[PDB]
Amino acid sequence: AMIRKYRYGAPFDTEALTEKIETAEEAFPYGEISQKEGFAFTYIMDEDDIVYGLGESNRGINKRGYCYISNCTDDPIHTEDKRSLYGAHNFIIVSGKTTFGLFFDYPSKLTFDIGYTRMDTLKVSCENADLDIYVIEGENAYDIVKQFRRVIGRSYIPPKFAFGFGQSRWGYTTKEDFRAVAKGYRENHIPIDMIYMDIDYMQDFKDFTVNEKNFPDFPEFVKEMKDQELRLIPIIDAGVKVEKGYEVYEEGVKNNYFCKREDGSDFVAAVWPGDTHFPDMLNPEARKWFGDKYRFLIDQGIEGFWNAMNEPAIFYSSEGLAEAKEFAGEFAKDTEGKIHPWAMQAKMKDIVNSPEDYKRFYHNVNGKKIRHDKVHNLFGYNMTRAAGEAFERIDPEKRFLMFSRSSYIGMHRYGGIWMGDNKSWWSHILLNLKMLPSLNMCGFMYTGADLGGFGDDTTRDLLLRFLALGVFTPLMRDHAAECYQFENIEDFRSVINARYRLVPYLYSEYMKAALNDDMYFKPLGFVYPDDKMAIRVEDQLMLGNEIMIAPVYEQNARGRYVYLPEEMKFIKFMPDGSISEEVLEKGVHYVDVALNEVPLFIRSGKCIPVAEAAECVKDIDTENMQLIGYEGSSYTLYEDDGIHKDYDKKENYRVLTK
Amino acid sequence: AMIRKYRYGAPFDTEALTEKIETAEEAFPYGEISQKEGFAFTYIMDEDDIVYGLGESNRGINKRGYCYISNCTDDPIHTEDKRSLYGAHNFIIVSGKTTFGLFFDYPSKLTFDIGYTRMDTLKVSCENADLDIYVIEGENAYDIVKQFRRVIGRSYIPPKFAFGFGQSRWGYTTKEDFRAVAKGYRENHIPIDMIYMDIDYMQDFKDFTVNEKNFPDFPEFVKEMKDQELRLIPIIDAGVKVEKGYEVYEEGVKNNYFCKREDGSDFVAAVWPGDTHFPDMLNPEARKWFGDKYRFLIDQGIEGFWNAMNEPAIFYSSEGLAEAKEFAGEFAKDTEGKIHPWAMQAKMKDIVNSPEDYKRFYHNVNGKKIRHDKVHNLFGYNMTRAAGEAFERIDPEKRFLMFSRSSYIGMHRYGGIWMGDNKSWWSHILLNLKMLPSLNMCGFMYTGADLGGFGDDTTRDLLLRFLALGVFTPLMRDHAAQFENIEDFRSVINARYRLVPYLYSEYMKAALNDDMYFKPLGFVYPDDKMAIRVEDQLMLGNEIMIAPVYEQNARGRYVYLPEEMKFIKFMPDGSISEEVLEKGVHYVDVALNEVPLFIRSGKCIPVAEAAECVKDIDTENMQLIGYEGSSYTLYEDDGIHKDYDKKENYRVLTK
Repeated sequence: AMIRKYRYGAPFDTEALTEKIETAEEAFPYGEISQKEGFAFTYIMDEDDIVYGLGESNRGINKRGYCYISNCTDDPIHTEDKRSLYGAHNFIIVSGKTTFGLFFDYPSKLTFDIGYTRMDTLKVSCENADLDIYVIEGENAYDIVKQFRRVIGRSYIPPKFAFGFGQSRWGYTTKEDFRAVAKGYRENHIPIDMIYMDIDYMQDFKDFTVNEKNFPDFPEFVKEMKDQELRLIPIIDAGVKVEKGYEVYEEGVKNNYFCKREDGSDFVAAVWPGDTHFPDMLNPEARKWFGDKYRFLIDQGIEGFWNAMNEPAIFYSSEGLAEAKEFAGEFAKDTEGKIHPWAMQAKMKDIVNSPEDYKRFYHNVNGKKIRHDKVHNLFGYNMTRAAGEAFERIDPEKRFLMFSRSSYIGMHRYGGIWMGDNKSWWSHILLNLKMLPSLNMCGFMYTGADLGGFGDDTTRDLLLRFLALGVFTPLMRDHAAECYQFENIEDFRSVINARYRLVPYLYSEYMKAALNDDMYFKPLGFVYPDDKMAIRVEDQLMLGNEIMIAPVYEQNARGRYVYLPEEMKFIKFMPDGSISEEVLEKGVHYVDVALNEVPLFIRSGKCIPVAEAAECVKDIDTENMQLIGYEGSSYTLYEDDGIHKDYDKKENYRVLTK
Repeated sequence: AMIRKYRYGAPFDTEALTEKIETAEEAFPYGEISQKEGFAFTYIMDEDDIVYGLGESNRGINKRGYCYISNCTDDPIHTEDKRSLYGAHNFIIVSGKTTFGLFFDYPSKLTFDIGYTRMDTLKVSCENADLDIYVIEGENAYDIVKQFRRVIGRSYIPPKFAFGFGQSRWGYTTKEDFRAVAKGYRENHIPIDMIYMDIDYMQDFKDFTVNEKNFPDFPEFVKEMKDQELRLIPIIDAGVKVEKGYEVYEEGVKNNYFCKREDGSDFVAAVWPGDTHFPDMLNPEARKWFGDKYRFLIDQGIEGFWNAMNEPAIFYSSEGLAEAKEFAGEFAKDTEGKIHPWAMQAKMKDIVNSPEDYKRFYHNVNGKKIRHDKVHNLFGYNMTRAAGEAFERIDPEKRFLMFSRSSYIGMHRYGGIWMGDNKSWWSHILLNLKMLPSLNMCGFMYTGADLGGFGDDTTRDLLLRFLALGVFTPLMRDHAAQFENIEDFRSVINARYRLVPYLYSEYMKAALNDDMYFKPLGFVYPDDKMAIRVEDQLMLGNEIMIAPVYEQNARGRYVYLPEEMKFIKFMPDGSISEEVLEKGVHYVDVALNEVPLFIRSGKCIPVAEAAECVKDIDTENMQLIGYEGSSYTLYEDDGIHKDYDKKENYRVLTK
């Protein structure tokens, strides 16, 4: 009925959809198809149309006016003109006079030209006609989203402590390092629940090993942190150090579980341990094997993991180094002057994340050898899928905090996503704002962002406004790839206290959203669809059905412009400890927000619950909460033990009335 | 008692300011000075303090919360993290309770840590304690600016044709290309006045030559273009090609006009020609010899020039090239994996615009041999000085278009400044927006910006906004390194010409008054606590305020009106929409091909009819938009010469 599936060629099953829709046999109902140059789709948009989605992808919530290319890559520099971020979320709503949604179930290089070559023209293409095209009717954009949400399955749900706050640096290497963070926060009284561990804890960066020199009794140290409510969340990477003696290597080579070269040799890429191998994350039997190895950490009392470099990030193949060194040879000996620097420098960038490497290894998918580039956008998803499915087999009752980098629709069921990295800019505060609804639409709701940072290119004031946004993002971490190493820490504790008074509500909204296949964040145009101003707004988000966030994202700003499409109450989490309220009429306002003040808006006839600031998710008292909002309203607070897969019950639901 | 200079060590003479100020002998008034390591000045600033200044530098009108190093550099990428752009404009003003401006006259690397390390702390340090620090006192920040403007000497003025539109493409080579552009604009009646020639117009990139093959009768072709009111504005690079029998190479080598190595021989840098030398621009005689060279073109019909790669940019030195080749051949023989591919890649970056190479050559300042690094930030300035002084020595009564990349305060008296990288970002409309007040504080009034472009990445919408901004900027040009619905491009270029006479009058009034074109809102309305923080809007003249749209697919934008104002829009049909708005916050619809501006309580402005070149503009009978009963004093002159100080030049108009 409401969704149809138009199939071309022999599509590779991506297990995106948990609903098996059958192959509709009529002509494609929107625009022209052309298989002239591979495969192409061509909708002519009405001037008034808004394009929604593509999950994690550049630019605005309304995507018109630029190209975007589904292809999972590691740029570290996320500039206004890059075509490919980390995820490949192939789902867009054309919302205007004529309205529909289109998931493009394709695992390779998909190019979306949304009014870039020609401003009324929408053109999606790819090199091969082997893909499924799901077409989704609807009353409006939101409705189309909640349809798609139903068929991609339920979105992954995190343990409650994952809604706590989290610290990390890419440099912490000893017991002494982590201990400082602890001392740091706990002594100065800054709420925290998780500390992140980065590659340096690993035995020469080997996967599933801990440093035996700085961590001789690691499970004992894990207790020492857990005892203070400080769950360590270690990193895991796609590459496996080639090393004689090392088990994970030896088993992966013995048993044919690595991605191979065409002749059959285990392929070598080069990462943090240098010479790596990759798990063939599309061989179910290798997926199982890898997933199962996390048991080595879980057993030491680890309750959470994150995946990085699952693009897969390659620094250089064994092949690319050999041509590189050739060309440097030829360059060093040229005296006639015909190999200029820029071409030597260009071959250097060429060997990084090389399109020519991704055609040099293969996945063994139940009988078939399939060259990676054909299934490139599937590796991170399947790596994340290998972990989640191992959590079910290893401890089925308990939820683990899992979140990865590279992504694909279908992944949303096994962990979250962290929105990106590597420079500390103000434009990112807003770049990360506009990614959320799109991530929501494609089922990624447990997301959050990171402030890379060329040195300490991270100024006190950036960090505050940044944390101000994070307060609302289900994932909220500080990871320098501290609050207590600045001036006026009382300013940080305030922003972080605000997080913890909202943990009971934000969880309730996340849990409710996930269980019902609905949206945690929404653009304004989902909630106020018949207001032509509202629909064009790009820097304020609706969360659940109760509130509206408009973070400050300008440097040195002392407050920002807002439009309210209905009466709202203007709340400010104050440093002093109090909560200011002010009733604002529908429309255009300027609102004074201070670096140390965390802002939000309660809608007319609504209320949220607000706890007393606490120092960890365990010690939050969710009994006698104060009800902020409007003087009649009632709110439905979802709340569980927060550790187990136990969601359907009636004890969770509880109706609070202001 | 209004300005003081404090001298430390033995400060190089940079010819920044035209006024002599006597060395002061009392204490340093603000913060602390320290010679402990190099030189350092440290100020603890109030929570409310706004900091203005630094002309062409990063981020906002308020500098606070970041770091800025004056080190004229050529970076393709201009992201928020960059510390060095192209200018070395070392003027700052603290605007709070206590209020005072500083000019740090020092010619080398000068780091402004303006609340980046600690929020309360403004620290300004440098490596050799040999500099003048000028303190300007004053009531508002604005007076402190109007005072700095007096002592740095009057700004450059371009001929009036500069106030039209310019089109350009790097890669134009042949007559046929140019002819096309002429035809394009002229048959489709889009207004234009200048067609830029990038380095492809030369003969194997040789400074001061023309491609004898592509242009056999050059002055006749310059004449072809000028008869369509189209001045050619050719480019000139700092580097002079190394070539046997090359006329400017020959002269340069003989009588010792290039920068030399320490070993005593002429220093070699690779640029577009490959192996070049650098005219020693701090040496007064090479400046005369070099500047006089412009005569070549000026004698063919050319009436404006533009200088680039004048930091000076170095792709690599002969020394670098050898040390890199050295490293590769090792990388090439490594198997033990000790030389990593990122060391290789990193070594290749470093030999471009290299620190080591900037101290590899020297200058001959009147017989003293200074090492370039000690004065890096003046090179630009002086190359630009050389052509403008030459100009005075050819025809002191004719203005020549002149603009440069690099600069140091002082250059503002000689030409203007153009900003832009090779990228087309929405973020750059606001970046350039923010940049203009600050350049106007440092004398640089004739500035404009570029969508220097990643080539294909300029959409119709981004371009149409960029120009809508460029309408107001004195340099308006479309130089990308044909796009659909030409009828929207022309509407915007019309809005420009209709405003050319006001824009020009309000410009001339400023130039001659040691005053400001673009002012920040905090400068016109210093007691509005709200105004002093607006950054995305500007106060052109004393009549209007610009506030352009810089967000994609936006169909309007917020504004703050510090007082009551007329909301003027320049409609494509050619009409002008008009609406009164009260003091306070406002959303306003601005469609893609719409050009907006606000006119102030009891002010009005002159609006000409549509024209195609600046020459054919009916200024004698113009309409007045604005408020009934108000008066605008209009400046006009012949636009070509230096008959400024005349009272017939002004004419009061009344709406």
